[PDB]
Amino acid sequence: MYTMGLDIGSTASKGVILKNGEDIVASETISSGTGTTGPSRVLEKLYGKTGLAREDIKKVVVTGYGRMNYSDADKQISELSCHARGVNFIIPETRTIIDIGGQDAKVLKLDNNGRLLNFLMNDKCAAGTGRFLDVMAKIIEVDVSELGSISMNSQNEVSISSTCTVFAESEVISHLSENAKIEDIVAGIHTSVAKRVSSLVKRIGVQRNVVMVGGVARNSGIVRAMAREINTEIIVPDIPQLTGALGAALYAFDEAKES
Amino acid sequence: MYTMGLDIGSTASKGVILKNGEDIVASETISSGTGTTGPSRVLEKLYGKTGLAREDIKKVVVTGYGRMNYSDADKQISELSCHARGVNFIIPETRTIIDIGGQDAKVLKLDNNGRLLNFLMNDKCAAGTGRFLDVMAKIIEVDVSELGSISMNSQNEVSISSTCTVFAESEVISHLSENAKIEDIVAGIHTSVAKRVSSLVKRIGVQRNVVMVGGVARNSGIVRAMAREINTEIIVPDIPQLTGALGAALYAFDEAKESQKEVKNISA
Ligand SMILES: Nc1ncnc2c1ncn2[C@@H]1O[C@H](COP(=O)(O)OP(=O)(O)NP(=O)(O)O)[C@@H](O)[C@H]1O
Ligand SMILES: Nc1ncnc2c1ncn2[C@@H]1O[C@H](COP(=O)(O)OP(=O)(O)NP(=O)(O)O)[C@@H](O)[C@H]1O
Ligand code: SF4
Ligand SMILES: [Mg+2]
Ligand SMILES: [Mg+2]
Ligand code: NA
Ligand code: NA
Ligand code: NA
Repeated sequence: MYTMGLDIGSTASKGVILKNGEDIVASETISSGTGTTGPSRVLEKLYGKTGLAREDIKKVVVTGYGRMNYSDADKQISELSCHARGVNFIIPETRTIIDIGGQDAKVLKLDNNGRLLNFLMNDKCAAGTGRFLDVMAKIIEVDVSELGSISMNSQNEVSISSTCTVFAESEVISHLSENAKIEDIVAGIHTSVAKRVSSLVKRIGVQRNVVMVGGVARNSGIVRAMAREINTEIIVPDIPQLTGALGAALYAFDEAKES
Repeated sequence: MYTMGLDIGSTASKGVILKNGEDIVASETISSGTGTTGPSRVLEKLYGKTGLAREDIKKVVVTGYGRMNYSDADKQISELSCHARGVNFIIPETRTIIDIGGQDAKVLKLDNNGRLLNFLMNDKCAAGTGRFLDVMAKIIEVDVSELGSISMNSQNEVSISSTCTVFAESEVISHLSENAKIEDIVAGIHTSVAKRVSSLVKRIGVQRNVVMVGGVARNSGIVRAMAREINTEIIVPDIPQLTGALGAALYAFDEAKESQKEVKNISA
């Protein structure tokens, strides 16, 4: 039996085909979100990768910012619910989930059943989201996928004074003009993001286990900086960007059984 | 006697030479601010215009973000004080001053003596400042100096949902690709700034007369949107970007008069 989960976010589309509600047999991420062909391309690839087709998929659930714009799913479900479900599937005793995506940062507090108890989100400021990193990566002319590894080489982190993405961009341009080492600039960029999200997490009250998800959690430098700022161990799935899609796939499995 | 005021902000350098504390005989704005050659260029132009030299200026006061980086002044004075002094010299009965500059927006409430009663500033965020406008002007490919006139033609302003400069830029890009009328895009951009600064004004409590200063006050579209959002008439000086430098020049005059009053001049 197979179900599918689709998470169409501001920035990327993620898909998972789940086997018997327990085994991920295919996952795919396309860095095109709401308002693009990203969803279609994710599907194409999940199908090519598995050999399956739409007919073989008993239930599909879509989540994320673009979920109501998608008309080919059995249910459209909140990404708060889907990320919580996906994380709880992988990591026991999760009480705090930090989802840093392309346009917002979400912090979920869960009870002992995995149900939402409290929630705080920054969705109004590009700083402390993936958008900040995307902007900086473009200026430094490296892929966001390299920022973690680059920051590892830092021995003399540059401080970024500005908390605003726009003002920070100017600072980074100025550091680049002063021939600051790219690894130190990037380390400072990671610290800026971690300070802004950490403030968010501290307002809700850290409770272990603390789990980071979202595409930004693929950046090892951000995760390290975050664990430093919140002074708590952070657990990151090997598939942090796909937890919403996985959670959708699990709700899809619930639907398929109910049928 | 002549005195000089320099206002070295984040974005532009402004200078005024004032004669006998009453007549502006020269002014100059260069769109390079702190950390640049802006200040030296301002000086060159004031001196060129007037045919004066440093030795002819009795007192110099510097203000603005860059004031402490400047070492050739007699005093370095707060830009809150300098804008208030400059505005009060030009516009009687002023009680609210809105200074929208290149990196922050300041709202000053003054008492009946021109002294600061209350103050709010948005300073950490590019939105609601000249930076926001400079960013948008670049994207829509018009000069910031044309925004005011363009916006006059708007009849159905576009919506900008985002309050963040970065997210708003993406909306403006989308509007341009959707072929929305430029004047309606510009009106929406103005409304974004005005909503953000008007929230500060409303928090402090609007009190007439309300005066707008700073380089952004040269944008008539921002002035109109602000007056709309605060539901109050706004007065703009003829030289809104220069009120800080004027205030500095007036404090410089005060210094000069203080020096004169501490001696006696005896002749027969
Ligand atoms: N390989 C990578 N390494 C590090 N960071 C990455 C990588 N790929 C993407 N990112 C970051 O991940 C972000 C997108 O994460 P993602 O969780 O897919 O956002 P989204 O769900 O589309 N947006 P939202 O609506 O905010 O949830 C981008 O903005 C990048 O900064
Ligand atoms: N001719 C013009 N028409 C409309 N707007 C203008 C014009 N010239 C400059 N501006 C705006 O005015 C700005 C700078 O204003 P100004 O008050 O000189 O800032 P500043 O004092 O250097 N910075 P701050 O440190 O924040 O006070 C730019 O960011 C522009 O948006
Ligand atoms: S601080 Fe900068 S990044 Fe944050 S909302 Fe303001 S303009 Fe956007
Ligand atoms: Mg997401
Ligand atoms: Mg100023
Ligand atoms: Na992943
Ligand atoms: Na200017
Ligand atoms: Na002016």
